[PDB]
Amino acid sequence: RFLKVKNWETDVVLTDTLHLKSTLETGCTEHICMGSIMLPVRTKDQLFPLAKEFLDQYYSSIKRFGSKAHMDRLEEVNKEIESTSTYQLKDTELIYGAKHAWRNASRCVGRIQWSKLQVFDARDCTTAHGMFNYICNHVKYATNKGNLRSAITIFPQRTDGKHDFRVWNSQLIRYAGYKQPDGSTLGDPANVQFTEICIQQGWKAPRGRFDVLPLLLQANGNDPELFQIPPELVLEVPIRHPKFDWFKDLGLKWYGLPAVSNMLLEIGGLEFSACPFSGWYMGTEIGVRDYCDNSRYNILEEVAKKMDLDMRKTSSLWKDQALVEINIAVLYSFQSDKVTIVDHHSATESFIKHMENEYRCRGGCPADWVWIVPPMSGSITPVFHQEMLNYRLTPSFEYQPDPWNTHVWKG
Amino acid sequence: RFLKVKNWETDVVLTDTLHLKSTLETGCTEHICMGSIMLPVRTKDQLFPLAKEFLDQYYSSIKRFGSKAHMDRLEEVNKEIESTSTYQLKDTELIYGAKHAWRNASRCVGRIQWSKLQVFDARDCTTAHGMFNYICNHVKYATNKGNLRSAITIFPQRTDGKHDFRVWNSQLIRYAGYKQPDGSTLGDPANVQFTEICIQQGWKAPRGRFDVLPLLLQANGNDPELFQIPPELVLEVPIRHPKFDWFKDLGLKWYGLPAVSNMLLEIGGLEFSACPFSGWYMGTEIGVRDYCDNSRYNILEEVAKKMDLDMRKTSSLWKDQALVEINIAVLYSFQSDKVTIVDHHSATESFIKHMENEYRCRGGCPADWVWIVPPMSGSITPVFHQEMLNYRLTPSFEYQPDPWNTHVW
Ligand code: HEM
Ligand code: HEM
Ligand SMILES: Cc1cc(N)nc2cc(-c3cccc(CN)c3)ccc12
Ligand SMILES: Cc1cc(N)nc2cc(-c3cccc(CN)c3)ccc12
Ligand SMILES: C[C@H](O)[C@H](O)[C@H]1CNc2nc(N)[nH]c(=O)c2N1
Ligand SMILES: C[C@H](O)[C@H](O)[C@H]1CNc2nc(N)[nH]c(=O)c2N1
Ligand SMILES: [Zn+2]
Repeated sequence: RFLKVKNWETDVVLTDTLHLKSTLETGCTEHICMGSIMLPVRTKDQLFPLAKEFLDQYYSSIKRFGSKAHMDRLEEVNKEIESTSTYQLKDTELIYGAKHAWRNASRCVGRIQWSKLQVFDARDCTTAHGMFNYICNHVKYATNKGNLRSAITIFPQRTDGKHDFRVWNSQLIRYAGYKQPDGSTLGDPANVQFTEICIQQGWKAPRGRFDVLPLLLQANGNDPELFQIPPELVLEVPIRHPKFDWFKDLGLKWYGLPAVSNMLLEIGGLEFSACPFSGWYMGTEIGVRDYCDNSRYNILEEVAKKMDLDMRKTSSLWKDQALVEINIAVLYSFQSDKVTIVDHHSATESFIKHMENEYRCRGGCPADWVWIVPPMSGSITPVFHQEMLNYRLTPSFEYQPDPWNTHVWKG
Repeated sequence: RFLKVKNWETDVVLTDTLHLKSTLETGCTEHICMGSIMLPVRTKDQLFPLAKEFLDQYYSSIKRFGSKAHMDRLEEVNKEIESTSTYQLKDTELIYGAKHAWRNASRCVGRIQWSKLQVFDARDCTTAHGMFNYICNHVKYATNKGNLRSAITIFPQRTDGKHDFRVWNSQLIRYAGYKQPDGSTLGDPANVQFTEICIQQGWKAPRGRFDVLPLLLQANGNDPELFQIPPELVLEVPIRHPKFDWFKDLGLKWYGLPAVSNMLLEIGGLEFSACPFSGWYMGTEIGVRDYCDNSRYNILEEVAKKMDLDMRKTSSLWKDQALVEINIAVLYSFQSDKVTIVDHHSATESFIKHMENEYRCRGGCPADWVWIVPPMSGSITPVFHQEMLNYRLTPSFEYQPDPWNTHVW
């Protein structure tokens, strides 16, 4: 069965046959759309079908479907599952898996780059210290002195769920958030809960507005451990504005490497609960959400005041004005420092091309409009007028609960 | 299955039970979300359950559920259907139905005003001339000298689909769009085809940029007829900037009255194919969309030019910067001329409050995040961080094929 999408700006129509390869669920029914809901111990019984399905895909990609290489591998994985109740991925399989997880990530506007992922196999890792080492090397390789490279580091898969590897940080690099007694927050309000855990685990907090958080790392289901990323490895960019000289004086800076570390990579039924991945920022991620969200740094007012804007009535659109300037600054700062960044116009344009290419050579592209459209200036980017189909494919990146809610403490 | 929705900016959690009443379908499945798809004659037997459902909710709303009055009406409507193969709404049911179609319009951010709708019963209308009269009265009432008032005018219901009443215009008031020989487009590009149908029907185009289109009204499924709205009933706002003097020299204005006229209102199974309805603009509808969309006025570049912005790279965000100025101007102009308008911050804030109210007194509120989020400055408006459930309630407004595709000419 065919399914069609239309770009209402360009009248381009595309046909999705790939959605038929969709196994998982969306959360939607024929009577309800959960399209804007943020978030809507595995046995051998259901594992070999998930395995066979991955392997069939894999050997399809390398044009070896039904080959003896394919059949032997199936057999090999089978016997390993019925015997060991799990199985191991070959290096080739793991690399394929990681890339396609990204390719399948329907909420990711940056997926034009998916084929060029640097996959670091950390499956031999056994301790937090070993995790720390793998992560430093990720950060150094990915950062590349400001010339960012996509990378992911994959730690051992979950086994009985009692011996999980986890990076407790939501991102490898993020700034601390401190709740002051007076209710105000110093630092990043997003990170207050995690900051408190760190401090409790014995982190000595400098208590500044831009303190890089320590890595909190859990190996083999053991209590997590604190590590300080070496500062020379953390590339940061002071934020200034090209026309507004007082902007530097707001004292803002941001780190260069977006590296997400709390999601779960699923490949052929295997769950990799620690799998930090990194790319480079779209400017609005910092300038709109990080700085201007009401529940974050919320410097909109500060910027608006220094712009001497009419902050009395909202109909002056002073919020809108300040927001644009702040995003102008983020881009400007990053570009001046030769630190890789992409603006939301370039990135949405790229994604549209990616998406078309994907419909043509893959039969579709899962995409979550709610998430793909930029958090500012939506309709003047080309994805706003673009119809999209959302559906779940595997391999995939999944959400998982914060470890401090599920972890059994050793002591 | 008594679903929850979280606001991630406030942690407010609302419990939706209203969705379980939903009748129609979303277009989604467990395997695919179609939440970003623009667009996913009844028998004797289809019609009566539809009627009963409507009447049940009507008599529940007036706290006379299961009453003599209720049962009588149910009986009365039932009999009228069995014999006449349709039925007629009581005035009181007509008003309720209309008000609730707007209430249930999941894509509408302006629904906090839903119960203050002025309903105009035009079910006695028989001709296009009559339609023109009803529509002129609607426009004059709704406009109210700049102090806009919500209204709907309801023309006779469908019968056998051969005698449909239809307003061929998408909106009562819209600027013409002309295809220049050199290639591009003069006026309003969205209105290019309709502008031609009008000419192709005998309209004499002034071929200016802001030519108010004529009405093309169709009564009882006859050939449609051209009528010109008296210019004095069409309130327009000249667009100037509070800061930039050169702005007025762009020569821009917009009309005050948004009045959508191509949708179908469904109540208790009956189909009102002609039901123009109107309120007042959210600023972005004009400034973000009507002015700056590529397939529209696309004046962005021109504005940015006069602003002397670096239009060389996208990363200067000149489009964004200009976009914001244009929208400051629209609001400034409308407010200056005392023509009702709401900014996208105010309206979204109102909608959250409306959501609050609906979960509290109704148990929920169907909403389409994709359309409720304003086309600019999304995440700094409160609806962005607001989870919303989308489902189809009735009575409702629905899309319908453009008449020229259908009409037996
Ligand atoms: C290299 C340039 C990249 C850019 C510019 C980019 C951009 C983005 C943006 C803007 C979002 C929306 C998140 C938000 O706004 O809060 C997103 C989501 C996401 N990205 Fe990408 N990304 C890039 C690379 C990657 C890589 C390398 C991976 C993994 C290998 C990845 C995986 C994901 C996933 C899984 C999500 C959504 C998570 C979910 O489903 O909730 N991205 N990306
Ligand atoms: C009074 C002030 C009102 C405001 C500010 C308002 C605002 C809006 C906006 C911004 C949209 C998005 C459409 C677009 O962006 O092109 C919309 C859609 C819509 N409006 Fe409202 N509106 C108002 C009154 C009304 C009234 C009086 C009705 C009918 C009685 C109505 C019915 C609808 C419907 C049915 C849709 C979407 C149709 C669909 O579901 O596809 N609105 N409105
Ligand atoms: C790799 C990469 C690059 C980039 N530029 N942005 C990203 C954003 C996410 C993300 C996913 C879900 C929720 C959130 C909320 N902070 C962020 C994941 C990976 C990303
Ligand atoms: C009454 C009212 C006031 C207002 N301010 N905006 C409105 C927008 C629509 C609308 C609905 C679907 C599609 C489109 C695209 N032309 C527009 C309908 C009624 C409206
Ligand atoms: C493709 C997409 O669904 C389409 O452009 C929609 C998206 N959201 C919208 N939202 C509003 N308010 N108005 C619109 O016309 C649209 N267009
Ligand atoms: C409630 C809503 O689903 C939530 O705020 C989503 C909406 N769309 C988003 N889109 C992006 N890119 N990033 C986000 O964090 C969100 N948040
Ligand atoms: Zn859906």
